[PDB]
Amino acid sequence: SPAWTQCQQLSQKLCTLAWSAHPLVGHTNDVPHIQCGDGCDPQGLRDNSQFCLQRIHQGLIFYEKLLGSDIFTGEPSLLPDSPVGQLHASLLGLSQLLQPWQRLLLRFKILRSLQAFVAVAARVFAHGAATL
Amino acid sequence: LIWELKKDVYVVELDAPGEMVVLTCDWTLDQSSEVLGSGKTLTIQVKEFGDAGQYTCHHSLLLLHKKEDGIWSTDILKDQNKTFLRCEAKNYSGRFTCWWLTTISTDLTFSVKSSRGSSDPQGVTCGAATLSAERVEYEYSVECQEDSACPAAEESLPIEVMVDAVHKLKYENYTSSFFIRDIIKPDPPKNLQLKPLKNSRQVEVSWEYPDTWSTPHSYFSLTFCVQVQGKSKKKDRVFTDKTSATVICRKSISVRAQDRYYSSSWSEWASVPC
Amino acid sequence: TKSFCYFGTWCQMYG
Ligand SMILES: *[C@@H]1O[C@H](CO)[C@@H](O[C@@H]2O[C@H](CO)[C@@H](O)[C@H](O)[C@H]2NC(C)=O)[C@H](O)[C@H]1NC(C)=O
Repeated sequence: SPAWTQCQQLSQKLCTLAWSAHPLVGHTNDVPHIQCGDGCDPQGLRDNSQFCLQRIHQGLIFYEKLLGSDIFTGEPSLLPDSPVGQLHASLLGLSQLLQPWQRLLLRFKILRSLQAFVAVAARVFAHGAATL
Repeated sequence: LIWELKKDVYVVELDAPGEMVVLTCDWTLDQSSEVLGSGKTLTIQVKEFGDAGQYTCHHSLLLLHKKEDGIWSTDILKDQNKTFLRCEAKNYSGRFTCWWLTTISTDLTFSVKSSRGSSDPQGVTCGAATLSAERVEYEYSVECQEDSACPAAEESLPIEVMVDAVHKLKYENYTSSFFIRDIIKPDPPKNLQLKPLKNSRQVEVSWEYPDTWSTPHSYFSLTFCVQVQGKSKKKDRVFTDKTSATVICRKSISVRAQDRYYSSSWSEWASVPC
Repeated sequence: TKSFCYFGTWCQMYG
């Protein structure tokens, strides 16, 4: 099975990194979500965790490609001291362990969405470490 | 135009020119015996609240959805910007509560409907809106539950809350959109104990997860903030995933909770004096 | 927008 605690440590770090990249509280789905039937719930994890992890991997690869795209590598350019840079590296790191300007509004949408995805994945790996 | 709200109840939308309304009998208004018209149907020019009410042939309620300067009326509910509905969830069960405020005491009716998504909406069952508090201002509250909830999933369609507000002959409606995860506020930590350590100022603080919080805790984890604070306003905060911490007691300890993996709302503080 | 410590896990690690 995967390195549960290393995934636990990394997925948790993704949560704090996704937070710092967008520390904003409040309130056409073109990203993969960890849906109800992707088997990432406590029961689905015991029964068959490989299914859940193949979904986490799909989503991780997806956000890597979004973060390395013109949305983030375009005007207005990111600061060098950016959490988004760290965040891109971390998504790649976890996926490897598994095996009015338009661009501004898009970053917010993707990072807010990313925050929801990484929170479920972080919970998966924390439970996995504690029970597998 | 006009539309049905409930059987024999109609909403007349208006912006004095007035809207012509044709009332078909299956005529007098409210209490009065004064006959206002002859014929199976009745043409009324609805321009004001006086031209509204229960019209009866020899049986039919008309409520108004007024519009001043091209913007629907929002008088019934007071703004808690343009936030008339406030919603919260204690966990990820699909169960939530919504609250609103008013200055009105009587002849008030609230209908509450909810769903997940707008196109092919998934069922959410709401209960009755009931008066829950009075302050020196009336507070009403409703409890909704997602029919086929999935606590662990990453929500992509928001829950939609719709509240019909009727004060006498004034009709208004309110709406709220949210993901459960965005309206999460855990209950406070429970059984907050303090253990003084022999010949020392440090105490072992211990508490438990709240009873209403999502299970298992090993999956739905919380982060706790342990705080030591004196009488007058330093900040002595510690953050932990453990259900205990050791702190320095002088001559108050507070603990609050937030979801460990997503920055939702902080809980109310649980406290114990030093 | 909030302070980074607003997210307790962030504060636990980086505060
Ligand atoms: C909230 O109020 C609006 C405005 O009165 C309602 O919109 C009308 O609804 C009827 C029935 O669905 C339609 O035939 C009309 O075309 C709508 N009017 C406009 C101006 O579009 C709306 O239905 C209400 N919402 C709820 C939850 O009842």
